[PDB]
Amino acid sequence: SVLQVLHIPDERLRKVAKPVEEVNAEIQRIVDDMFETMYAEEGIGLAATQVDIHQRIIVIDVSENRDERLVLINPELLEKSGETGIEEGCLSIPEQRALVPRAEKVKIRALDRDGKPFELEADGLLAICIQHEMDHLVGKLFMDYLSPLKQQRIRQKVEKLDRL
Ligand SMILES: CCCC[C@H](CN(O)C=O)C(=O)N[C@H](C(=O)N(C)C)C(C)(C)C
Ligand code: NI
Repeated sequence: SVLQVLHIPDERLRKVAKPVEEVNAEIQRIVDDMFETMYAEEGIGLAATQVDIHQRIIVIDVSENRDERLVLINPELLEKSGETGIEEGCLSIPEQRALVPRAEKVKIRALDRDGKPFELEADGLLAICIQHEMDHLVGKLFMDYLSPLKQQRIRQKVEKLDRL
């Protein structure tokens, strides 16, 4: 199923997710719906928070042909380094994009869709995305890195869209 994606300024977006207690069928369905939703929404990543599910779950596909599925359950940032930034966009902040500072490289530990633990070292688009998603899990948005002026503006643009 395709789930509804919240938009700012829904305060549900500022909630802090809990850790998945056990990777089971219920969890795997959530994972499956999140992939469907992400591809439907044309995003390269999605955090459970965005669909009103407050558990540490993230799905990713940064692939060019959109055929590389990546699931991060209960992810942990192990090491990080460098600084970088692109013009990021968010499914929760429709049509707004901005450069935000990010580590250039990251190393994380997580559980896969089968609840199997794995380690991954990433860089380029993949690392920034991973960072974007993990921030969601702690109720943080990209616009938070910006100026109040810029923040107000983004907010206004979003409310007008959602109005139409
Ligand atoms: C850095 C990863 C950005 C993740 C978001 C989705 N979302 O909000 C997840 O929480 C996304 O797919 N943005 C696109 C994007 O910014 N790219 C640079 C591909 C679009 C704005 C194109 C959808
Ligand atoms: Ni986002």
